[PDB]
Amino acid sequence: GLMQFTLPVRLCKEIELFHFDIGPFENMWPGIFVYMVHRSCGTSCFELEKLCRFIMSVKKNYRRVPYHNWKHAVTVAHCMYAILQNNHTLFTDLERKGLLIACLCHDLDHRGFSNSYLQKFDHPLAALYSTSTMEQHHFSQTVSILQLEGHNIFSTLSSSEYEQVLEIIRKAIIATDLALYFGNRKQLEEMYQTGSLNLNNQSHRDRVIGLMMTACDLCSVTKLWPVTKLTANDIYAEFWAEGDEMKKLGIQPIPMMDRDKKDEVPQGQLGFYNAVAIPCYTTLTQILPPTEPLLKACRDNLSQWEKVIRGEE
Ligand SMILES: CN(C)C(=O)c1ccncc1NC(=O)c1nc(C2CC2)ccc1Nc1cncnc1
Ligand SMILES: [Cl-]
Ligand SMILES: [Mg+2]
Ligand SMILES: [Zn+2]
Repeated sequence: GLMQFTLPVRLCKEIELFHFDIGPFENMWPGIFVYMVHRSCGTSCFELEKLCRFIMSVKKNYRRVPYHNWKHAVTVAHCMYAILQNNHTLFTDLERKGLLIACLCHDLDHRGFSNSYLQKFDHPLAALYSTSTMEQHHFSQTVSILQLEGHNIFSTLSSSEYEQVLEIIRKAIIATDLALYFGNRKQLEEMYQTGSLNLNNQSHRDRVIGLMMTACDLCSVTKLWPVTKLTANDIYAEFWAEGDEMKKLGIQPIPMMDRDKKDEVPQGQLGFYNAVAIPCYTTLTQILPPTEPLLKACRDNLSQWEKVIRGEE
């Protein structure tokens, strides 16, 4: 009950910032996440004995892949924690509890392959779920872990607060299907420029929470350049692996994934930053002004990639 988590000074300070890196020590990530829940939500809203057991069962079910791993989960959780603590009044007791859990579980059991590769390989999960394949798998794995004995961190919610919270987590996890992000932002832009955006419209929150999730999931691009550049390797190791696996099915992969077309990365980083990231954080700032630091940092990194092209690094 009275068992606060504290962090080393530098961590206690830097964690509150959007561009925080959770560091190379696996064994502190669970404390960091508990710390975030206790500050973001209250010291009460999860039984520690149950949270810690959930966290470790969650960690246990992330695989040792270069990018879509346990560190990515906690990175994305952290970025969501930065948004919640800078938009304190806007979000319900439950929205805070479910979103942080949503972020931690958003990529459960990821194998390091796109929805595309599941379809062209004809993986069972592509048969069981026609769209948002991995994302429906991830939400599925979340419910499995919640139904293990001694793992129901939501135990004390009512029947209806429970279905309210499992439904926040489900749409939140689905929204990390970047194929849905594009429509979701277009509609949110159209509703902010026309002035129809209304955070009391449930279907409107849904979309906003949807985009926060895109923003949190993409937040490796909102870090300091040395973090961003070193993450870019990890995401490209999965990309080139999947390219290798496309070639094995006798399909030439998009160039993003062809490890012969390594020369073309910086241009593809530009393309990504212009098509996805700058828009996401632009629209997210419009809707949630205090999240501007994410846009600012995103822009800085786009600039850093323009210098790579221009042979200045
Ligand atoms: C949709 N579209 C155009 C592209 O997907 C894209 C295209 C050309 N090149 C790269 C692309 N995507 C990425 O680079 C990227 N993608 C994801 C999510 C799986 C989609 C997350 C992060 C990314 N970058 C990054 C860099 N550094 C740190 N973290 C992440
Ligand atoms: Cl606070
Ligand atoms: Mg994912
Ligand atoms: Zn992710």
